[PDB]
Amino acid sequence: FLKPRLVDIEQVSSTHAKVTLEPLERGFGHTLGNALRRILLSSMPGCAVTEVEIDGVLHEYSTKEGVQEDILEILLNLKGLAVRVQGKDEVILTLNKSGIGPVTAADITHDGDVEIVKPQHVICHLTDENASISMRIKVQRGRGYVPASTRIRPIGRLLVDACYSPVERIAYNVEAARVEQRTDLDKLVIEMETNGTIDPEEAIRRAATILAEQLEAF
Amino acid sequence: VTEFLKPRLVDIEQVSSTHAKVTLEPLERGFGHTLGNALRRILLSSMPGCAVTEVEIDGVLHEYSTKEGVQEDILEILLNLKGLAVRVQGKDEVILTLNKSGIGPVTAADITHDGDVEIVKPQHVICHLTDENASISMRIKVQRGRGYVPASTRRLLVDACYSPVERIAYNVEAARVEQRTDLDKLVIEMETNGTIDPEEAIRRAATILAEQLEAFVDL
Amino acid sequence: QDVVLGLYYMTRDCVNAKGEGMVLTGPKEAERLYRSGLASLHARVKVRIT
Amino acid sequence: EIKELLKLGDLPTSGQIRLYDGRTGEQFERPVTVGYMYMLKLNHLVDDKM
Amino acid sequence: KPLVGTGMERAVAVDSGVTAVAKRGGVVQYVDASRIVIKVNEDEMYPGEAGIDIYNLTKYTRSNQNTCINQMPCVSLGEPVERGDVLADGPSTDLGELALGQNMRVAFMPWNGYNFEDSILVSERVVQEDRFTTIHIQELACVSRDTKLGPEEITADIPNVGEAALSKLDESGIVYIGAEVTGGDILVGKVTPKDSSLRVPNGVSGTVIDVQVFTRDGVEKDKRA
Repeated sequence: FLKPRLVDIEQVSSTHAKVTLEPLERGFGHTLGNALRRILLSSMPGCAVTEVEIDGVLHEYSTKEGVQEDILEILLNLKGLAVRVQGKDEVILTLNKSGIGPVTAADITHDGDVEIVKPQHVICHLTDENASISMRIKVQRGRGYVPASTRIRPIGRLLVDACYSPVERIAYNVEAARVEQRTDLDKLVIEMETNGTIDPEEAIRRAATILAEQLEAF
Repeated sequence: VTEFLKPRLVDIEQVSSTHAKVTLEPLERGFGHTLGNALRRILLSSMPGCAVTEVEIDGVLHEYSTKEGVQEDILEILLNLKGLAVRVQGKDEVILTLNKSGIGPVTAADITHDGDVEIVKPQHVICHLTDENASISMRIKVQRGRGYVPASTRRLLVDACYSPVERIAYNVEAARVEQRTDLDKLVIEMETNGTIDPEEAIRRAATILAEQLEAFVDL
Repeated sequence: QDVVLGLYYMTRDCVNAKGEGMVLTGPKEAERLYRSGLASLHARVKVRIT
Repeated sequence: EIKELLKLGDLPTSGQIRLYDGRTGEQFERPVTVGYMYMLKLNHLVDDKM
Repeated sequence: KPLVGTGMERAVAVDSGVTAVAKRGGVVQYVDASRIVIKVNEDEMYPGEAGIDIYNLTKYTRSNQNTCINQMPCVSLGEPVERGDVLADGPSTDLGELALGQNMRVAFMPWNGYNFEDSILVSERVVQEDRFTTIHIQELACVSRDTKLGPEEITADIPNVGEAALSKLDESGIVYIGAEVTGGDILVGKVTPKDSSLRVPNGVSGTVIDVQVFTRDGVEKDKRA
């Protein structure tokens, strides 16, 4: 029984990459591909915005003078934000911005071990010469999908439906491997598409570790 | 964040031997199908074992033929040899002999022992004889392999059921821990040919799967 | 309207298969061959059934 | 015209593509119809009826 | 928007009245989340009383069927707009085009009986993306009628009830605008002359977005009013 190894990782784009596992025995390619795909799509750790506290906003069903978008749209945009806080498991971000122009995700005054992977992510559009926003964004790590209506306080805290899942689209492919003198050896190419907040090799290793831990019962 | 509900084998309750039925719970949401399908795919077509590969009977040279004094057909002889579950030691392939004469059944107990080769079901009937002059002697070749190799893929050719399993079929149903809403409950049903225990085959398949995920694991 | 469609697609035959001329030793062998992908669900084989 | 517009992309003209099973990882043994249908949400909500 | 339409979506969107359609063409001088100001062109500007025209959008408000009708702008700052083109998308409108649903990637196949007779099997991504999540604004009224044995009050002290249910109430007995009240919480604390306070109906959460107090001329006022 030959055992696979991570022999190639092609970072084709910023977000999506293509790892390669070889050599695989006949039949093990589809088994490993499907198991790793399901584990990656179901159980990968990620960071997501959980609670937002805008300054003059009481609830998500209101509007602020100066912005072109409702507060609910701002919460949706913050839900679609990718962040890679390194060491901690909970970080309170901060955003101050004024003047006419878009409020991009680069305007977040992130600390040292917090990395915004898509600075061009538009949050809201300020449309007034003298009008500023101030939101204390909260980011914390997790797993899976946790809606705001099921977790567990003041009248200014806006809970956001958090989606702790870096991956978006996992596709595997099984094709024949080019061994020097051997046949019936496949090659797995897990083409994964994250949002940039996780390494591909780290994701594959985490999926394999989770599968091994689940097999540890017997 | 990295914690998961570790399952534990609640019961390994057994129907009549080599028909164990294992159920482990509670799995995380979606892991029941992963574990069940991976274990089933490994147990089915990737498993070391020994099975009858080819057989030469002196009185025949064609699958659609017959020998006087043989109650069954050659196809039924091949079918009986397919179900001939055997266990072979370190030798990779041996040749057994089945010289037999006289009216009566031809059981697996009339095969030459040859030492290391051992039949797990000596009561397995292979042929039936109805004539005094019916002298049947075959050279059954058993070879070590993995999974199922049909005769159509590759001097009578017999399908080789190397894997000791005979029917493996999981079933994932709903289970709940004290508060959590949706979990899984893997229920594995396996029947083997008698050369291995089903609970032993489960841990064999788990070892085989776990050895694959050892070069890219976090230790 | 769905179980009948499943049982009609299952219990049906076309004149070809992944393996058609093979002769099986029982229903468990047929299920093992279908699941392992070595035989189509609409083969025309000879199974030994009690 | 629908088939020509399908040809304009890279999709098959028959409208049916190949789908693999999500959990078992093996293909459905027939081309299935996949496309973007405009589903609505009628306001017969279950929590307004329980 | 519907990917497959008929071309009459725009006519229904414009002619229904839910979309703030520009009266005179010009240049968007200032677009806010609650208003749009159009700098009318010199061609269409009258000699007297010319000025400009302001379109005050209708934000989150309750409709007849307890749905949420809320206009939002579909134009940008300093963008030329003509006469009779949409400026604010109404409820279920996408750039002046009647859009009553979401484009769903469907597959026609039996899936283990979960679409047995007429059922639909919906992926978890659909509820993760809040595609079919809808807002349902509903009102609750607490009329205080001066019955026998004396009139009623809306004071914030409720007998036989602890302070857990009275935490969200203010000193005037009404609930704060923005409170994330659930089923069974006190909204307006009303006491009859001997507790009949207005409570959220069971099984529905929510968020108080508006409180309106109408007082009969003769009752002085309350501090929340």
